[PDB]
Amino acid sequence: AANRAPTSVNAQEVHRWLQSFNWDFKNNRTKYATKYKMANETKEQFKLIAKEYARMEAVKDERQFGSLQDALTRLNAGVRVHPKWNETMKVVSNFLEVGEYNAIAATGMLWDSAQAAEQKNGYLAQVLDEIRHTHQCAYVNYYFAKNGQDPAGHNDARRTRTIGPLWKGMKRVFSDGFISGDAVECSLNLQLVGEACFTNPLIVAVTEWAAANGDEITPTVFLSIETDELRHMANGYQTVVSIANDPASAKYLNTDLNNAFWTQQKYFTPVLGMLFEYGSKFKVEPWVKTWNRWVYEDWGGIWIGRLGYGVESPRSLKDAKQDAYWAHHDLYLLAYALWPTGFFRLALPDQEEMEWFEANYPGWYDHYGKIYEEWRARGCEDPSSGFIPLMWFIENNHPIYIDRVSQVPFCPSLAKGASTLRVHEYNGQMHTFSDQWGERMWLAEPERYECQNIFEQYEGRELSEVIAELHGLRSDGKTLIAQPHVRGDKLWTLDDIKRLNCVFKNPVKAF
Amino acid sequence: AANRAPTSVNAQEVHRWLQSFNWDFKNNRTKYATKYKMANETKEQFKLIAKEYARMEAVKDERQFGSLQDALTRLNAGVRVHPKWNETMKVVSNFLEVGEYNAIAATGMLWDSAQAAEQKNGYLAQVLDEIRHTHQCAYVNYYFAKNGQDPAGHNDARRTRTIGPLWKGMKRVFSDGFISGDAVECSLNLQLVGEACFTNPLIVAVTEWAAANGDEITPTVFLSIETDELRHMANGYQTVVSIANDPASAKYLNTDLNNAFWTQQKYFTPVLGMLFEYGSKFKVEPWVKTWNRWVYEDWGGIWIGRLGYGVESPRSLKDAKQDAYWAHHDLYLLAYALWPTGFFRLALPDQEEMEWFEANYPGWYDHYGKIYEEWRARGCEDPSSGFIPLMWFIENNHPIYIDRVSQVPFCPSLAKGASTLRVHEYNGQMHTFSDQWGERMWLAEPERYECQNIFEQYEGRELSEVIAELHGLRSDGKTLIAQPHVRGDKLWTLDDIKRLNCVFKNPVKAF
Amino acid sequence: SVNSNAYDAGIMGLKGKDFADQFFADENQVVHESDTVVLVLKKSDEINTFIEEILLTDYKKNVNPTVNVEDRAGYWWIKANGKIEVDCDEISELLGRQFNVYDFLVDVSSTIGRAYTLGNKFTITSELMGLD
Amino acid sequence: SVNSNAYDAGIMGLKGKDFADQFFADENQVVHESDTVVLVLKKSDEINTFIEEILLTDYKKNVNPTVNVEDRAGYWWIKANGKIEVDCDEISELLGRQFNVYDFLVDVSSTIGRAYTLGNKFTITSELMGLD
Amino acid sequence: SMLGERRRGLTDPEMAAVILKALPEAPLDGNNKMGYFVTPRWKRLTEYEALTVYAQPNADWIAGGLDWGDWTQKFHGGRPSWGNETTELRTVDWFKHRDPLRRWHAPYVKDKAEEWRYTDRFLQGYSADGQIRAMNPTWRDEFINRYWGAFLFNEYGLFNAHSQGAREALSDVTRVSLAFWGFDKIDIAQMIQLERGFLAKIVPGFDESTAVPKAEWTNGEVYKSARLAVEGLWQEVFDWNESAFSVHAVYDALFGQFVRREFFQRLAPRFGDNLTPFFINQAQTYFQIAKQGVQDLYYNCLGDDPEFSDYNRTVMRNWTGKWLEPTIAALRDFMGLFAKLPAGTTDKEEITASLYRVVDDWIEDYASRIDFKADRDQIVKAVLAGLK
Amino acid sequence: KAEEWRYTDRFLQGYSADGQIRAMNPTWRDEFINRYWGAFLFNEYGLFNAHSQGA
Amino acid sequence: YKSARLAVEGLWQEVFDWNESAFSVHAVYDALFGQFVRREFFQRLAPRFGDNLTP
Amino acid sequence: SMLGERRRGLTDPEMAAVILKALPEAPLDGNNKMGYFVTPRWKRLTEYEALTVYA
Amino acid sequence: KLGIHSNDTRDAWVNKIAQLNTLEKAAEMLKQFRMDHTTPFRNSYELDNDYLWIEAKLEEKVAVLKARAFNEVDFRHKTAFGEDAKSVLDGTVAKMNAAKDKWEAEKIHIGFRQAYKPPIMPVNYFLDGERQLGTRLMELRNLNYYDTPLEELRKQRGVRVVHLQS
Ligand SMILES: [Fe+3]
Ligand SMILES: [Fe+3]
Ligand SMILES: [Fe+3]
Ligand SMILES: [Fe+3]
Repeated sequence: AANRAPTSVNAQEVHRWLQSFNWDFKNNRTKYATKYKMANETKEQFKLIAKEYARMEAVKDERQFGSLQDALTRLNAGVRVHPKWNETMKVVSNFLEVGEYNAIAATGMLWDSAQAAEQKNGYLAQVLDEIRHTHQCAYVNYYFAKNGQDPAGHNDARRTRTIGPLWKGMKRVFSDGFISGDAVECSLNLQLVGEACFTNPLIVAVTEWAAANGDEITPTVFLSIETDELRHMANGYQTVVSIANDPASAKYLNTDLNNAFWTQQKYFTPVLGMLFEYGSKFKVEPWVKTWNRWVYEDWGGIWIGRLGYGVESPRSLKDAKQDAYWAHHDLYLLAYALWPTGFFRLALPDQEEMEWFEANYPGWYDHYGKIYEEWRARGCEDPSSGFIPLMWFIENNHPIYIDRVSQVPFCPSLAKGASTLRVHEYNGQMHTFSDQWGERMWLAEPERYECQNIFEQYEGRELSEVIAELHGLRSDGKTLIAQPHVRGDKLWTLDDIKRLNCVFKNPVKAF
Repeated sequence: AANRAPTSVNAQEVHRWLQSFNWDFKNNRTKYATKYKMANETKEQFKLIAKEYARMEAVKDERQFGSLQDALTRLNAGVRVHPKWNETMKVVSNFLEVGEYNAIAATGMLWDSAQAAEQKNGYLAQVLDEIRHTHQCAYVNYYFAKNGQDPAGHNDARRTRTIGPLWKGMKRVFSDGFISGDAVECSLNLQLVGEACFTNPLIVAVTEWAAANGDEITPTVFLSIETDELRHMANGYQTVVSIANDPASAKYLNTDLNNAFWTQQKYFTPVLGMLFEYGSKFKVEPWVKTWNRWVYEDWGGIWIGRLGYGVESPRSLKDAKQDAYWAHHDLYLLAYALWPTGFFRLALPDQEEMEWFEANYPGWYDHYGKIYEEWRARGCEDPSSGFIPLMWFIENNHPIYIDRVSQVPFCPSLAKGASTLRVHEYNGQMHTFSDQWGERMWLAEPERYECQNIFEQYEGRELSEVIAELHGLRSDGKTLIAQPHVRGDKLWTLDDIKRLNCVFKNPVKAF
Repeated sequence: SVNSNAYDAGIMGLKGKDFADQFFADENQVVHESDTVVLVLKKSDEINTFIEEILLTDYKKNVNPTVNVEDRAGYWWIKANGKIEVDCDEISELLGRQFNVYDFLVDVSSTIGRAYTLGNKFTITSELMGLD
Repeated sequence: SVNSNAYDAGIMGLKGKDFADQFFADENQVVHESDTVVLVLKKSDEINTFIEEILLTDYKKNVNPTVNVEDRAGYWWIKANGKIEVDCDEISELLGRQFNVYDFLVDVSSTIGRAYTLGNKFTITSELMGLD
Repeated sequence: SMLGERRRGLTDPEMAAVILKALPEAPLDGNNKMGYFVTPRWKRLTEYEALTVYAQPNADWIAGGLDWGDWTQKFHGGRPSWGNETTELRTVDWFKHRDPLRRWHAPYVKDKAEEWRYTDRFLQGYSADGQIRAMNPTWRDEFINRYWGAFLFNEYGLFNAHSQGAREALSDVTRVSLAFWGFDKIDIAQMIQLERGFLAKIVPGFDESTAVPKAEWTNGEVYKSARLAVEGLWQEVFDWNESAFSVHAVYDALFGQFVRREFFQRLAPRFGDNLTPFFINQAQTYFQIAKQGVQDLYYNCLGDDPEFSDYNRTVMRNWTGKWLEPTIAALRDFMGLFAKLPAGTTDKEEITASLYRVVDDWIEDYASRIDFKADRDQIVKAVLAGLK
Repeated sequence: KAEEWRYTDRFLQGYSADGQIRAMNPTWRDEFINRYWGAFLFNEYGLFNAHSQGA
Repeated sequence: YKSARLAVEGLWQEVFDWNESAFSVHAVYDALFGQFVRREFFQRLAPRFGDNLTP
Repeated sequence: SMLGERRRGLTDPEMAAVILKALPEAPLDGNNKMGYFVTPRWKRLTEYEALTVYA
Repeated sequence: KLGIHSNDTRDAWVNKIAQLNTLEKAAEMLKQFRMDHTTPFRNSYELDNDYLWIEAKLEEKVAVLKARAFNEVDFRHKTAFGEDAKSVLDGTVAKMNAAKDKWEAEKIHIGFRQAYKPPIMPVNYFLDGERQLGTRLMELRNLNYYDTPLEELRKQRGVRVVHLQS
């Protein structure tokens, strides 16, 4: 007819004028506390508009589901996965879910504190992303409950969450450590540290362990989750470059970096390490090597190393590498001991695994291996025994404390990881600590950290009562969601926990 | 604001007035010859509308291409497939492709011969269906060519198929047997026997043998192909009711029915059965059982048996069941004998196979088995031998003929199926037929069956030059696409075919 | 009704000359009328869910006790006596998302019998519609 | 170059005490700068084709000899000295269909380095954007 | 050919054998229902609900919370992560809310993608068809570039007003809703600029620079009270509920509805303009999508709370009344546009009828639901007082 | 086409709830589209069937 | 729509050359008549009656 | 839980091993392009041109 | 009963909040409770397990009473004690920028929260406070963070050192 065929307005022809959408008025300022107040007029690296963002993600979902729904369900990829790993994913998925859910709120602060229009469009797009990843992790549990071998814990993870101390930390690593604090700082705690360092081993490297043990559900979802997390990094980086160019704002960088780095790796390191090695059968490699690749050599190398742009190598790295070698071993002792709390089944390290540990962690058998052997001898896998490893901790004078800061359970009489007990008394309340950094955080700011631990709340309570109040049973009302073994025979009932009489004590009462 | 929120007006609400879209006028009549004059006041059994059609089909494409492009490329499902099946799918997919593609034009006749408006809508939807099915089959070849162990064949089965004898039959069964003839008869040839009897063993049954041999690409595509081939059946069956309700039209039915049945079974039964058993390592069940299931008992009893309407069992049925037992066994001999003509790699039956055939088709070893053994002893696989199983046919006086009608190759001296040589001459040309029905078809309609045969076209030609002209070679321009062994070493070359100097001769010339 | 509509009822389950005899002579050279129905459903999340929690449960017990489904490669071979009906608003409720017959028609691979949709209610039957 | 960019480049590939002895002392308790880059490509049909037919054959051979591709379970781990730039119009041409950067980011699973787009070109570099 | 270096527990024989040997004969719980405990809004639990409800780790001291204990880390000063003190509205349960359209992320982006691609095919068709020839040049050069392009900032400011809400929202459902609402708004703004860019493409001389409509927004007589309202709703409210409510249940429902529906989509048809109503359709569709969620949240859950009904209603009249005046001022100020219209484009009678449409709609859908005694005649009158 | 079909759905559901029908001329409605636009339907329908032979 | 119906009846049922049908439909009849009815009548006058549905 | 009664050459260890052992070292042909001989209207072949031409 | 979401502590405080029928008795009880059980500066830790829930169940009373007793302008601009929120806000921020160290700052901020936490002060003014207040407290705290030895830091906090493993 009249002229040719242009729709010649792509996303990038509209995005060219997106920066001008913002006008100068008076109260055009952030509604949040922040000490970072340099000019932050940065450009969004992936020049997205709303509809083109939606299209891209729609393509991801398009291929993602259907693989789930058509082929993987045909291949029965939800059953031909493998029990320990089936139980492991309840924790991995649900905890990622809440971490990525808090990322939405953290982005809310990043969005609100943004000064460029491109980034406000970008950060709301990121909000949508973290909402997606939420629904994605939500979908993994959904699928594994619907098609898997043990749906219990996959189906009610969000309330059976509440019985165990590992959950308490998860509400701090990639969550309260993000949203509860400085707003512009979220460029560091959420993005320079969280999404630039720990998302990789936790979302990418887990898929390997998944695929090694028959899970092809997790790779399809998680490897699509991370696809979004790379644009996040680049936009956070731009806020970082703004900070480091203002002498009045760069001064806050190193401490906040270090405070963030420790905050996350304090829980990240022992919990993901123990989920990989103790929650699987086929190992991909030692967790330290995963930790040394992603965290130390690549993240630290290409990010922290490159910045120097006076940015310092974290002070707590020395302790972290040590935690990277031992913390995950220290923690499974606790987790397996406190097995009647979780929403998942746990298993003892078999013979081939003990050899694997000893071969890659020299000293493992003499310390950990013998303990598991004793526990096995006492009948921890047998409901007719009347034994839980917690009893062994008490018999042998081995107290278990919860860090007031990180919420990570620890046992200073057994720990080979970089943890050291500290007990204080303030205003008629005693506070326990497992490192110098956490104790420094509470010493300076004791009003941020008032989180009641499982011992303070369950003090004077009988174990089975707590498990039953929080619906830790299965559909019969008899059987527990948690088990000390992974077989489907001779499962522990409620009356088997009530058979023994484990009443909780607040360990600090000993002082 | 306004009132409620209807987008209301879904499919079945516009469809209510579809039948009123046609208006009476003089030339409102078919452009194709037809002896069926009755009225097609037929309602499309699926109240389809163009946009809901596209929607439903888009959803299928979403999951299908998702699984293909995402998860199955991650499981390497294009490689982890038994080499025999990798070769078989070159024929199956490409032959089905042309079958479906011809079904487009066949439906174009049904669309033109239709009187109801709802069916003119439905038959353009059916036309579109066979267009999807065309692109789907092509895609299986496309995928296996780009991601498989031997793209040769898959990458040119539209010009290398022109060398073979099996391709000629294919251009009739689900091709010219549909589009060449009566338009209102395609309700019987294309639909009542094509889509309602044979697309189940040809699309649904194949998926089982595909999964048995490590292929999860074909089930993903093919099971999604057949999903449409039921709206076809119903919308064809509706025309059948029209015909059976008209005494002047019901007089042609049984003849057209039986003729279509035999026309199709003549090539479908042997070619597909031999494709299953001699093209797979892992067998699902004997072909006679697959055949007895879908054809004789199911389609026979469910459609044809129930119609007695006043419909009869096919007269050729007893001959058809005989072809079910031996014809496919008869055809692999010939097919293997003429292996350089193909575009795919064939293989001798190994020991288990050798005794699986005897276990299920007793009398097999004394007939087919010892021929295969002799052939291996002659060196049918070794490029140094100078042997091709066609020579054994000559030496032992077993002439190979091609039907003038069905185009199916047959050797009557050896045949255990229902093949019986009949030779006629008429105006200076001789004609070979293998059955009562086919030769009657020619005797009544010699102007329809003029298809030249392999020995006619290549008369006096040296096999190497035939192969070389039709591009039956690989990237090197030396090694043949087809091989007498499914292995990967010591492959035949042009020279290996030129060396033994095989010149084609018209068998009919020998009278 | 469930082993009678089995994929391997007589003369299947016979092999060798046990098969050939009853296959080649002589009442079996003629087609035998069947009151049954064949449904082929593609192996996916929705189909498995409808089969496991609707087809085998309330339908097989309250409506059609003759529905026999068998596992194959990537599909379900279903066979019943007379007919099979699929209420897709029932499925929609079970999935927790919008689902009509056309959403359901994504994974119904094949049919032996007459199929049709009455709104959002898919039914396949052995009755000859229009001449019975 | 290519092998210093391997996943298991030393000290990875040391076992037991030989690994601990290097992981626990002593100049390795502080962070070391790296001019490299990490690119995680999610495994798919489009991406495998790209790696096999553009990355390893054209880019590696003609622009960046140091790019190392390792096979993990569900993804490709890629590392290189300097940067990696992907013109997506070449991927579009090679896929035989329309394809922009946002189609490419569908299977770009992760990055270690500062990544960005400019037109339809995808860049991931070691260079600190805005400080250098 | 090449199978690769790595192995899988699914394909690899040895590993699979180990895994298959370890498998049970049946599931260890007969309950394949995720969120089986979640009380469903409708008859049976939906995917929307199952994948969304209780995703926020709230404790029982926040209505509907299931966890216990205090937040693990808090702000400097002691301010909690999520708390009851971030809003004036109060509930029995914060997880009661449902998007009646049941949007979670996947269907949301699917729908928008469709709209995006069809927009592309449309613009290609409209340009190739040459329908630009049938549009009045004055309406295009001035009324589309300057006055329609200035509404961009209204939708932009309205989108940024959701920023704090994305951080302070007190449940998963509301958070999901809010984000979608604000995201629809920024989409509409960009789609306005999309149209200016397109016009700049097929009409030579047309400048797509935002300079002109920006100057009409920043230093304008028509949108001055509008911008004042936007600046206020955006950057002077700290109650995330007050923000969302006042923007959707008061300001956009009156001013936004009038500008889009009763001006630009009522008047563009009369200048040969099928271009901008194409996008306004997306806009209105978006509005009526959001409206449904806004209604379920504030009226069905909050104002119909069997415990905090009269409290919420009182506070929502407060906000309704607090923000009703900058909106009427915004409307009265917008009326100075009908005087730059070419003669006989529309009359006082039509303008009045359109005002009553917006107002009667706002009464039926919003004000009445919380028992706000609004007087349509005084509102329409207050706005018409600036009809030049 | 599926994209078009669903956005059409969303559009109508929005138009009908947004009450844009009120501003529309009643004469142009029950006369100029109900009768004269609804008759171009058959024009396109015949134009559709003029492809049955080319397939 | 008399001459229009006549032209349609012709194009549809009185042409056996598939190329003639398709060409004459899209390159002659629709490109003139159809384009006028759709663009230069309805989607040009409809907006003048408060109709955004038909466009 | 329950893994049916039918086995696959992709999953089942017994069959998969058989298939694996039977595989070649490399593809028997490096020409992985379906429709490589098909003329391309533009510089490069497309799926449209591949899945359609010469069917 | 002695549970987590259900004990006798909560019942008693439910049956104790169900008598406060006046805003002044409600607002002070809330303010007092917040001085008793809320911070690290609290007067007791005996309700540590149940204080957040009961604070909320007292907030609900104060809010419903404040809205039922106030007009539209007062509810929007005034505390439950009758004070100009804008004045309390302006003053507290003035007091905060006059603070000399991290110690003076935290007492100001915490005190502001213990006293003027909603439904006492309107939400908008409060979070505007949190904005400026939290800004200053952070500015003063995170300077030379690691320069004060943990030994000296425990002194300044005024803690009673109970145990120190090495
Ligand atoms: Fe995320
Ligand atoms: Fe992120
Ligand atoms: Fe077909
Ligand atoms: Fe078909």
